[PDB]
Amino acid sequence: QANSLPPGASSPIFGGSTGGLLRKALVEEKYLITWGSKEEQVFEMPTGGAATMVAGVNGLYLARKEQCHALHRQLVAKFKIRDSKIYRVLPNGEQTLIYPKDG
Amino acid sequence: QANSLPPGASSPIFGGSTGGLLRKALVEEKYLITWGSKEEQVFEMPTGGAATMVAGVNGLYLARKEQCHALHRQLVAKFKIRDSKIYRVLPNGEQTLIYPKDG
Amino acid sequence: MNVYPWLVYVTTLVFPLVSLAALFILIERDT
Amino acid sequence: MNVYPWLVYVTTLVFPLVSLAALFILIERDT
Amino acid sequence: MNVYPWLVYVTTLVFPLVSLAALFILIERDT
Amino acid sequence: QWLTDPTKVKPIAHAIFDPHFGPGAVKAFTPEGGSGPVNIMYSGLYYFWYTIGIRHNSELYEGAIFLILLAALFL
Amino acid sequence: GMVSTDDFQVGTLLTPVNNSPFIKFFINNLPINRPGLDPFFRGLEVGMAHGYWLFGPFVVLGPLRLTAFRPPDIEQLSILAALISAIVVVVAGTLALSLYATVGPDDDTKFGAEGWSRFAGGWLIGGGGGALFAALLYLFRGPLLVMLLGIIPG
Amino acid sequence: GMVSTDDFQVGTLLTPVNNSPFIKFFINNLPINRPGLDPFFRGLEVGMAHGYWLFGPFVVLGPLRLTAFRPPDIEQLSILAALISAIVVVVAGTLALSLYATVGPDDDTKFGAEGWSRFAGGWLIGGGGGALFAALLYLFRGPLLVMLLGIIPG
Amino acid sequence: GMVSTDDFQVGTLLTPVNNSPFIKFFINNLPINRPGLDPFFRGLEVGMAHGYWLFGPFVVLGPLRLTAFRPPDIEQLSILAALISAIVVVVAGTLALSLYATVGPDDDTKFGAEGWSRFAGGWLIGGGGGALFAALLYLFRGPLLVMLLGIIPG
Amino acid sequence: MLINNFEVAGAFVAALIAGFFALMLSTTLGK
Amino acid sequence: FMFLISWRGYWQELIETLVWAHERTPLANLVRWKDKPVAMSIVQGRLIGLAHFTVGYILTYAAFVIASTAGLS
Ligand code: CLA
Ligand code: CLA
Ligand code: CLA
Ligand code: CLA
Ligand code: CLA
Ligand code: CLA
Ligand SMILES: CC1=C(/C=C/C(C)=C/C=C/C(C)=C/C=C/C=C(C)/C=C/C=C(C)/C=C/C2=C(C)C(=O)CCC2(C)C)C(C)(C)CCC1=O
Ligand SMILES: CC1=C(/C=C/C(C)=C/C=C/C(C)=C/C=C/C=C(C)/C=C/C=C(C)/C=C/C2=C(C)CCCC2(C)C)C(C)(C)CCC1
Ligand SMILES: CC1=C(/C=C/C(C)=C/C=CC(/C)=C/C=C/C=C(C)/C=C/C=C(C)/C=C/C2=C(C)CCCC2(C)C)C(C)(C)CCC1
Ligand SMILES: CC1=C(/C=C/C(C)=C/C=CC(/C)=C/C=C/C=C(C)/C=C/C=C(C)/C=C/C2=C(C)CCCC2(C)C)C(C)(C)CCC1
Ligand SMILES: CC1=C(/C=C/C(C)=C\C=C\C(C)=C\C=C\C=C(C)\C=C\C=C(C)/C=C/C2=C(C)CCCC2(C)C)C(C)(C)CCC1
Ligand SMILES: CC(C)=CCC/C(C)=C\CC/C(C)=C\CC/C(C)=C/CC1=C(C)C(=O)c2ccccc2C1=O
Repeated sequence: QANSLPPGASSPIFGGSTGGLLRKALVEEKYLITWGSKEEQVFEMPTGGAATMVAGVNGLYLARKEQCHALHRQLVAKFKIRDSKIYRVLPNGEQTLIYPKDG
Repeated sequence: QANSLPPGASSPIFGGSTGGLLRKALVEEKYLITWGSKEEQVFEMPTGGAATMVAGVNGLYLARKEQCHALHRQLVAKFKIRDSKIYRVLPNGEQTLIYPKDG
Repeated sequence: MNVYPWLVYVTTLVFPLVSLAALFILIERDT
Repeated sequence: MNVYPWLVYVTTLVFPLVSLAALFILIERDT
Repeated sequence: MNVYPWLVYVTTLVFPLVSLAALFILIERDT
Repeated sequence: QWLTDPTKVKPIAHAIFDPHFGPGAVKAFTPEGGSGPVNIMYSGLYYFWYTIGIRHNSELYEGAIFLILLAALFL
Repeated sequence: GMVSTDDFQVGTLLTPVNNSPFIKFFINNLPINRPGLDPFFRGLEVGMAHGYWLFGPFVVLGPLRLTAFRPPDIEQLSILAALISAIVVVVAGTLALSLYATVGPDDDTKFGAEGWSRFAGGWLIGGGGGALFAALLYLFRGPLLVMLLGIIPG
Repeated sequence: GMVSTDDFQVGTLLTPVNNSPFIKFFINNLPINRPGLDPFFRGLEVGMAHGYWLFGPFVVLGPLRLTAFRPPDIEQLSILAALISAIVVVVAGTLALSLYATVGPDDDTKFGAEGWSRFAGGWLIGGGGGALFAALLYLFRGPLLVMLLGIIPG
Repeated sequence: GMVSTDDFQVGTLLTPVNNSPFIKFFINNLPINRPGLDPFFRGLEVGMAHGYWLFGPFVVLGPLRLTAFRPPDIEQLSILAALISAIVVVVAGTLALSLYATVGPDDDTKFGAEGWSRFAGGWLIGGGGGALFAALLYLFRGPLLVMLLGIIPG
Repeated sequence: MLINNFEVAGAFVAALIAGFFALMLSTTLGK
Repeated sequence: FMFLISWRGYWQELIETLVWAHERTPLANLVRWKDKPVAMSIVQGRLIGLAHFTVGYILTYAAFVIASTAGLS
């Protein structure tokens, strides 16, 4: 609904925490990390807890870009996944690429 | 104004009663009977009282379909008029025929 | 002494100001 | 005596009318 | 004694809360 | 008080707080030696509680506690 | 001539109870029909009239009224009882008005649910104020209905 | 320097009575001009200030005031009379404000007729409340203007 | 089953404290969330509940309370002081709401600045009235908490 | 000897447990 | 000594839990801050600790040096 994924990305299985999005994600900005995994495996959330991601393309909305870039260094340092791309989602629905800005 | 006849039908001479229309005719539905008389003749109202129909096509607005049907059967049983057409009138002004359906 | 004082309060004090307010409505509202 | 009469006022007079108002809200609002 | 107690109530209790509300309006309203 | 004389003093159901009573009804539903208006019990519960061996208001109180918690268990 | 009907199919009779022009000026400038009023003010004025008269039957006819009671120490209890009685009747009317408002009104007023809730709020404040104002004038009707200046000295 | 005009056809002068920035901060944040306020609350705050000070001249200067009358037996009559006097002056102001509203206002407020009726309503409740509040603090000025704790025992 | 989230990214949990239907009925029909209500009536009902309970701690616990004080002549000063205390606490809450309103709110209510000023106004009148109504029932708790008819004669 | 207010308060604590369980049962019967 | 010993990031994380508690409390998330609650800054934590240390120092010694000398008799 208010946190809809782009088409092609499927949600990882997470049971919901209290450390996630707050009212800023509705009114100022939120962020989206989108990566590609070869299997289903278990990763620590940057906001607390653990989640399971599936094979294919996985997207996650976070309040904060350092939460996304901390998730990205976790995927590199544990699961060798380097195709995370980080978007800044505005509340009107605009999406801009902010990592990799080089490509 | 709010209760306007179709063009071609003239109002019968009635001094208006208290058995007639209520707020439902403003807000939900009302019903309209049009008949053809050859002369000016005196008929009982279904809502109480007596009225006089003039020569020509007479239209009358009633709250229920049974009031219109009882008026039509009284016109058959006393004054031999069998071309009454009973319509259902919505509050927006859309008109549909409900008696006779067959023709 | 036979007096109705509340009636003096009604029609000498309350009712004239009532009447001037009603006449103000009569002379200052269009249609 | 050993009476809590404020409780009699609450649960025999106030709380029934409270309850009928709440049930009126239950039976008269669309969804 | 030679005291104005109402003045103590104004300038030590009412007027500082007045002043903090006025500075709240000064520091929070945009333009 | 009813165990000391079961044949004279009448069983009492509960006491009355109705603000509509005048003075005649306040003294009418008050017994002799009582400090206010009560209902005289006509259901035989004192005779029940005597025959099943309740002798104190504290046993009646623990019966009340046990039935409230047994109701709480059934809900 | 006097019993006209203008819309003869609408079940109405335009009669001099209905169609006298001072009666139309009275009813159409009663607060609920008076043009240019927000529904809160209409509720406030309806409340003040109602809460002012509602004090009276409770203080003359209620359970504390008589000359055979205990001095006029009981009369303060009578005025207080009638005051609380009229405010709780206004509270019940407010509850009625806002149970009407909260369920979604469909009526000849152009009020919404929010407009009828404004009327309910004005009704409550006006009715409790009218009860309080009738209680204060009934604390004052001893000196009000005599020449109080005249029996006091100096 | 101090007196400019900034539209010299318009018959006004821009003067340090007119155009000093704290005077504009004061006047522009008096409740009739303070931004973000519904007209009812503007009326409410205007009423509370006015009805609070309106109790005073009636209690100090009215027909029941002196030290040569009957004890402080007349003092409760003085407080009640001044209370009723300030509420009826607020009622006359309400009548004035709502006769202004109901005949259709044209003014530099963006109030409607409905907005001025909200102002009239808030004026009445705030004014009678300010009268009642000034009466209660006038009843309390004995213990308020002394150290009350200290003469009472225990 | 009991702890779900719907939106797993938003930092919240759907829990029996949150998501059972009677708490959602209670909270969604507490006045600030009750549908079809103008903000003024919402603040009025919130004020009346609050100002009614706010009288209590000031009259039982305040500086004028004891049985070791001077008759129940100090009891009327206690009720009057507690009444003024609850009204000034409501005034401070009104100041809080209207300073929230006048700087321009961004919040999940769809009130404007004007809506929160309607809430502030309703809060003030309802709170002072709840204080006054709790004071009147506290004055009347003598005859309320006994059968008054019965000790009195005639 | 009758029952004092502390044991009536204990009975009200027990009735609050019963009232909570009744309030849960009535709402899940309402589903 | 609280501002002097305990420093910033504790209080910032604590205020983040308080921010979550306010935005998920019904009847109260409808009241919003205009300025975001953060912890006080590092220099501000030192300064508020110094100001309290200093105010307490001066009032403690002023109370002593007046009442011990006035209570000689
Ligand atoms: C369910 C049976 C029941 C019945 C018919 C009564 C009836 C009465 N009680 Mg009692 N009460 C009960 C249970 C009951 N009580 C229990 C279990 C307790 C211990 C917590 C009490 C505690 C109590 C006190 C302290 C007082 C009364 C008093 C009274 C009298 C006035 C009403 C009142 O305000 O009390 C209010 C009662 C409560 C707030 C708690 C009652 C809790 C019960 C169990 C709830 C009943 C739910 C019921 C079973 C569901 C039926 C639904 C049905 C309508 C479809 C009245 C004659 C007053 C009195 O003595 O009169 C002079 C009084 O002061 N009651
Ligand atoms: C209709 C029959 C009737 C009448 C006239 C009364 C009258 C009275 N009862 Mg009563 N009662 C009745 C039936 C009646 N009762 C019934 C059926 C019961 C149930 C068993 C009771 C149980 C009862 C109790 C327990 C008590 C009373 C008491 C009273 C007295 C005061 C109560 C009061 O102030 O109410 C309030 C009145 C109002 C809020 C308004 C009254 C209606 C107004 C005046 C109508 C106005 C219309 C207007 C003229 C026309 C519109 C004008 C417009 C077009 C301009 C009062 C004299 C009390 C008492 O002490 O007795 C002396 C008391 O404690 N009654
Ligand atoms: C004919 C003119 C006249 C007369 C005879 C009076 C007479 C009186 N006035 Mg008054 N007044 C007048 C005109 C007049 N006023 C005008 C033109 C204004 C400006 C609009 C005022 C504004 C005014 C205020 C603000 C007050 C009075 C008060 C009083 C009473 C003080 C004597 C007393 O009992 O000590 C008792 C002293 C007190 C009870 C004061 C206690 C401490 C107070 C409550 C602190 C808060 C006061 C603060 C300034 C108001 C809030 C400001 C707001 C912006 C936050 C007295 C009855 C006081 C009063 O009304 O008592 C209830 C008072 O507070 N007057
Ligand atoms: C202007 C001349 C004047 C003055 C000063 C008075 C004064 C008084 N008369 Mg009086 N009277 C007058 C003319 C006057 N009268 C006339 C022409 C008649 C008709 C024949 C009467 C007939 C009369 C009667 C029958 C009575 C009085 C009484 C009184 C006393 C109390 C009345 C009262 O409270 O009013 C209310 C006052 C107000 C509502 C507010 C007063 C105005 C305020 C203070 C102005 C404030 C402006 C402010 C300072 C500036 C703005 C400040 C802002 C910029 C910050 C009082 C001392 C009564 C009495 O008992 O005598 C002792 C009485 O019964 N008078
Ligand atoms: C928390 C500690 C505490 C407590 C319990 C008290 C308590 C009290 N003080 Mg106090 N005081 C304190 C700290 C405290 N003080 C401090 C730090 C100072 C500064 C040095 C003072 C200085 C002081 C002075 C000068 C005076 C008092 C006085 C009082 C008494 C009355 C004051 C009053 O009514 O307030 C009003 C209370 C309220 C407006 C509301 C109370 C809060 C409510 C009940 C919370 C309810 C929450 C609810 C249960 C949960 C939500 C329910 C919902 C989910 C359904 C009272 C017994 C007065 C006195 O006479 O002493 C006996 C007095 O004059 N105090
Ligand atoms: C870093 C320090 C800091 C600073 C300078 C501020 C400063 C400010 N805050 Mg913030 N805030 C902070 C941290 C801070 N806050 C934290 C850690 C939280 C929790 C996450 C909040 C959450 C918050 C909210 C929701 C709001 C503010 C608001 C404000 C502004 C007004 C202050 C106020 O409401 O009075 C508060 C007063 C107290 C906390 C004292 C409590 C005294 C008790 C309640 C007794 C008072 C009596 C009173 C009458 C209540 C009794 C009635 C009641 C029982 C119903 C102000 C500029 C408001 C705003 O933005 O204005 C538009 C606002 O809505 N703040
Ligand atoms: C905690 C605390 C205190 C206590 C303060 C309190 C708050 C004391 C408690 C006061 C109360 C009011 C307890 C409520 C008892 C209500 C009960 C048992 C209801 C039964 C309803 C029933 C069976 C329903 C049947 C129903 C079913 C199931 C349906 O399905 C639908 C129909 C129907 C609704 C009829 C004290 C101060 C005393 C002590 C200290 C302390 O800590
Ligand atoms: C301009 C200025 C000035 C002046 C000022 C003045 C003029 C003053 C004042 C003042 C005032 C004039 C104040 C006041 C006040 C008030 C108040 C504070 C009130 C109140 C109230 C209340 C609170 C009420 C309530 C209520 C209600 C409403 C309802 C019911 C009833 C009751 C009672 C509860 C000067 C130059 C000096 C300085 C500068 C500025
Ligand atoms: C139809 C008609 C008639 C009748 C009439 C009637 C029925 C009467 C009446 C009357 C009435 C029935 C009146 C009244 C009134 C009132 C008032 C005048 C009120 C008030 C009030 C107030 C002022 C309040 C205030 C307040 C508030 C609001 C808040 C706070 C508190 C207080 C208190 C402050 C006749 C036939 C004869 C003639 C013609 C017309
Ligand atoms: C949640 C809940 C709970 C709780 C509750 C509570 C918390 C309580 C309470 C309570 C309260 C807290 C109540 C209250 C109230 C009130 C009232 C009832 C009020 C009032 C008022 C009035 C009536 C006023 C009026 C007025 C005005 C406004 C104007 C002028 C003045 C006067 C005065 C007239 C429980 C768990 C138990 C159960 C379940 C639910
Ligand atoms: C309270 C009450 C009631 C109710 C009741 C019920 C409903 C119930 C119950 C019940 C009960 C109260 C019970 C009980 C019981 C007990 C028991 C049950 C015991 C014991 C013990 C033992 C020790 C055992 C042992 C053994 C075993 C282990 C097994 C078998 C064998 C032998 C012997 C070895 C009534 C209404 C009547 C009346 C009043 C109040
Ligand atoms: C406009 C205005 C000022 C209104 C008044 C606003 C209102 C209602 C109360 C005034 C604020 C109050 C009372 C507290 C907030 C201060 C706060 C964030 C303290 C936590 C904190 C502590 C305890 C430390 O030790 C510390 C050490 C080193 C660095 C940072 C910190 C730190 O952050």
